[PDB]
Amino acid sequence: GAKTWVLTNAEEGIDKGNWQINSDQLKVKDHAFSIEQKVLHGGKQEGSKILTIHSKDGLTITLSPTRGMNLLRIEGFGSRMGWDSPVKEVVNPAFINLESRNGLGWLEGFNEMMVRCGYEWTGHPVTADGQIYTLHGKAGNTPASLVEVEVADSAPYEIRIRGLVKESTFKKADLQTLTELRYVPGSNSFSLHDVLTNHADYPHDYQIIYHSNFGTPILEEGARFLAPISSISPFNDYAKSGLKTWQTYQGPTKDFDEMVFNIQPLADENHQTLAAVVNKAGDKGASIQFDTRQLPVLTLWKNTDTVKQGYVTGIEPGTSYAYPVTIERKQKRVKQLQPGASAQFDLTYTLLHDSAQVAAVEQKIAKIQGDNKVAENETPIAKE
Amino acid sequence: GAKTWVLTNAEEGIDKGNWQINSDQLKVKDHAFSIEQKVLHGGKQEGSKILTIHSKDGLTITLSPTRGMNLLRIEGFGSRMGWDSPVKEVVNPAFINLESRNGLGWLEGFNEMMVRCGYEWTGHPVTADGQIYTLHGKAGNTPASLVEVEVADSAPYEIRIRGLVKESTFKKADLQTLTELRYVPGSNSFSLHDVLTNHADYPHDYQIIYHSNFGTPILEEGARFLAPISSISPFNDYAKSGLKTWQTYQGPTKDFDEMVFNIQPLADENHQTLAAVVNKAGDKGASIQFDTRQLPVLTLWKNTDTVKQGYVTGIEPGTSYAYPVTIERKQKRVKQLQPGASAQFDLTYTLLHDSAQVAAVEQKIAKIQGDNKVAENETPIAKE
Amino acid sequence: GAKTWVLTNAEEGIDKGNWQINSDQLKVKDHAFSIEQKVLHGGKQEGSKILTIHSKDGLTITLSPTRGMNLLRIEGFGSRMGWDSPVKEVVNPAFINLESRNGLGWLEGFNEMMVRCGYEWTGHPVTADGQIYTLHGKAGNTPASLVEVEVADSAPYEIRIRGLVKESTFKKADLQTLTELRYVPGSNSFSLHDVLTNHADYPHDYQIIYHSNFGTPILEEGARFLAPISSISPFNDYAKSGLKTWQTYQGPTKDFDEMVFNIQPLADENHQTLAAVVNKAGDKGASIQFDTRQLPVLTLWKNTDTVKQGYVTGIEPGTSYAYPVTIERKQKRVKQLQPGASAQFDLTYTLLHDSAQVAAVEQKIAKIQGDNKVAENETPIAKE
Ligand SMILES: [Cl-]
Ligand SMILES: [Cl-]
Ligand SMILES: [Cl-]
Ligand SMILES: [Cl-]
Ligand SMILES: [Cl-]
Ligand SMILES: [Cl-]
Ligand SMILES: [Cl-]
Repeated sequence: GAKTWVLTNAEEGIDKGNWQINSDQLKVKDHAFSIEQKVLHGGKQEGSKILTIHSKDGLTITLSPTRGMNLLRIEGFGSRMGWDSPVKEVVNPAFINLESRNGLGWLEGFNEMMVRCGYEWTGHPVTADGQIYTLHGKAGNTPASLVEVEVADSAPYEIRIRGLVKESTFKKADLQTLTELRYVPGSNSFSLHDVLTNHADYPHDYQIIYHSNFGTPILEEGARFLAPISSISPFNDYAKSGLKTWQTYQGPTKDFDEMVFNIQPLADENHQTLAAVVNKAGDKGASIQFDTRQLPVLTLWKNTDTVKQGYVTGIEPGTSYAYPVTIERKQKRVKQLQPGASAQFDLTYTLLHDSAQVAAVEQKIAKIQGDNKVAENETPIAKE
Repeated sequence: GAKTWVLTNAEEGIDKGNWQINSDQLKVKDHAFSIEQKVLHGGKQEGSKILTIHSKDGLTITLSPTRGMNLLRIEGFGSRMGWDSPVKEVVNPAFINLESRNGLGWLEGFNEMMVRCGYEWTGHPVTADGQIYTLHGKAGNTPASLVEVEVADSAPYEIRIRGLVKESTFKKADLQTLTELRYVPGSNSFSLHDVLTNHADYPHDYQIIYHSNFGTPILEEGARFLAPISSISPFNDYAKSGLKTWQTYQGPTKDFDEMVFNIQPLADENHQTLAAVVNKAGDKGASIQFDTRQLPVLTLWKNTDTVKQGYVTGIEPGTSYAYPVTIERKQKRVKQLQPGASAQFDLTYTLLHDSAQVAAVEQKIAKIQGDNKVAENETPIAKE
Repeated sequence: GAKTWVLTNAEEGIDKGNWQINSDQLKVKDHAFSIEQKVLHGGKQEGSKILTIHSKDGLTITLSPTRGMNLLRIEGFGSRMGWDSPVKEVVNPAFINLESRNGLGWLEGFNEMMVRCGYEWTGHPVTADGQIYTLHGKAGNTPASLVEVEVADSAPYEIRIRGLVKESTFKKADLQTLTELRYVPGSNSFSLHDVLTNHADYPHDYQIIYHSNFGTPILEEGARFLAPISSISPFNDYAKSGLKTWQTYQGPTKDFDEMVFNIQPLADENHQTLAAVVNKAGDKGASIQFDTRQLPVLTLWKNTDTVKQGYVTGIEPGTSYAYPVTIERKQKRVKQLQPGASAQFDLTYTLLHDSAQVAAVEQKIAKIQGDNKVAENETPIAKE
């Protein structure tokens, strides 16, 4: 079957803190691994936890239960999924005021490979309904209430890490997400299987962007963005000049800031699509597979500014674009979950570590693109 | 005589954390009990403390020193005082931003049987001056600075639990409340004897509502609210339809939200009054005794919505109604405390667990009411 | 040689918590001392740290690594640098919302002898752009990321305490200050040698006020403020009446609140200046040496209100006056720090404990003032 360890359970008032298991204790001499929770200290990181899967000749996956089960970084195969933010600390949400800087205090903690920007709302901040809707919602700055590590009894010893992140407020909402990361030791991919449940007796809105962020050694001058798309448009007027070269990345560029593109992806016959970033040579990359019934739109964030400012790209499948909640409501992208109902989010991330792997991804994308022409539309779909 | 244990003393920088005493080890020979402080973990409850008096044959009383000595739950005699909020965690105030949601962040922590909504201000939020007065003030989200447990050395072994909750701000205020709960082991009642003191050299405003909340098994369709009153009026236009049936509760009702009523209570010759919620059969209930010189007004919060949304009633004696501080100042209910002066708050809460007990409460209330007519006034006293 | 202890290093995820060293363990000859870090508990002080140098027959210096290495108090020679705020706790910044009270939340934590009011911004609050610039910035409410204690192994055994306080925000800033206090056992002075560094690739504004605060036994009726100045002016209309007796303090006075004065100091042949507060008899005082190229302006805060409200004076060298950032920008005092560049802050604090030490400071100040006339300007330089 499987062994489960409950690391954190708020209903029983318990948290194991520092903890580790390893493949020697389970008596398995195949692809060695360990799973470890560490309580961090110093600065604004005081009391933050990280949980890591260390796989011999596979991926090392670091996530933070304190920060909504956000993925900090993925390393392996001479590469990584991650970037180098000026924010070096794993910031305890107790030291972040999301309302500060007119709804941009979230920037004080942003350094992750994957942040769930949701679920009660998402996107750029706005003052509306008499309140501040803060940048990218609350999931990424909510400590998990339940954290469980499961390891399969039988080969290939799949690891599942679940974390329940709650957005429970009297008179407002009771949205809770059971996040799950799955990883087979030695594999070059992992998957997320997240389930958002509306525990209230009333329907409630939700939004989510799987904000996935990649820097060197995949991002570089001449790196490319690959996706099957029916249309692409600039987020704002500043991005218009980058529309023609949407598929190619510049090297680290002073005064660039960012250019964002809103994409309507194409999917295969079973609603699966794939997006990727690959290096100039075409021998390193990262791909994200997602289901367009769950996540119908895609944001491309090209943050090719200096290495210290942040040299990174975001491939961001979502229910929404990053416009503020007022625009996402007006344009009918905000979703609704019936009382007691659940929404699933299935994503597969692959660290592409040779030319053949990049070629296969590029071939699949071409097959989905087929003879459909990419419509490059210069007019932004909204103005904030 | 009595023995005192000092669980928390910020002046000496100490906090015992996990701690317990019990009647066995104390060689107490009559009603068995234990008193336990527990440090909680998980989710937004990380570091939060609860302090519980466990009784074999009496009341089990849980309070939270992290959350201003608010009373979380009272259980005994086949019943309870409390309710089931969507907020299941004992939220550490470090994870609440009271200014968020336009001064409604307090909703993210609300699950208690008794919240002190005060003392520097209280009531619904409003932006006045250039500042946000947040929902129900700060006492309830302030960790106690001094916590002591006292047990009398001989029968009946009265237990007292004291907690100093400070609202100290340079240039603004130095209001401090020494909260105190008293419980005789085996009893069906407990009392509060709080003392607010103005430690500043200037008079300062204060407001307080003892926001006392009762759900199932007391609250149900056909449950009744009992009180001796001179007048009652709806809080807003929406409550006008419920005024004629103010004394009777509906079952859990979808789309109800809440109806609030503002009451001017009658008192006996010693300025004591009594209010209660009783079930339909009249064999379970809870009564609150309060002093109308200390708490001159009463708010009835009828939140008979769905069980998941909140099926609960508040019996809320206060110096103020729940309108914002702007309305409470305008209508002259904001009290002032002179330099060095103190204000006392004496309340007795009784868990009524048979017909005779409910009948006795109903008879005392009928005696205080006497021949005074209840004025049901249709016009709200203020508009927010 | 020298011995170093790393008490806190966020990069490695470590913090020593409770820790001590003493001069018996280090085999020191003629002067006994200890350095101790203590983790505090209770109220809003839970988890806050203090770090103290105890020197027998010298100064006892207490600072807080949790609160940006702010100096809490200095004690020795029958006197002290410090004051008695109504805020008695060492408030963990997790429990302060700087945006509360319209940007005055900082007031809930203010009790320190020296607060670094900076560095991203400083001064009184203002809502500009779209954003709240909160009172006196963020350094004083930021836990240190790296904390090091260094002690020289031979006479006179100088102690150095370094604390890295970061203001790192994606897309906004990456200002980091390596604070440093130096102290020689047995001495009546200590020094600060801080270094602010812009770790970003873009120039950034900065401001700093070294908010140094003194009460009894130095401050009293007829206490004097000494400084070599070219001009002094009041902060606002209310401070006009105190302009002529700027050098003289009143006793604790009801309804005074405060009077603030904006000074232009003179300096010596190496750009050094000296400001001091001395008692009426002139046998106790405190002086601050600073570099006028580093901190070109000086603020005198006379808060001679009651002992309970706050009987304190601030000698406040800085790059800016306490006006909001809008005024400081407009009147051209906001400094710019270039990419990779550093700014230094060298200050010497001396606890004056006899008539001749006060004599010397007043005569050293005498030499600096010379034949230059003090221009008392009745017009405030700005209106907030
Ligand atoms: Cl377990
Ligand atoms: Cl539109
Ligand atoms: Cl290859
Ligand atoms: Cl004790
Ligand atoms: Cl209305
Ligand atoms: Cl009965
Ligand atoms: Cl800015």
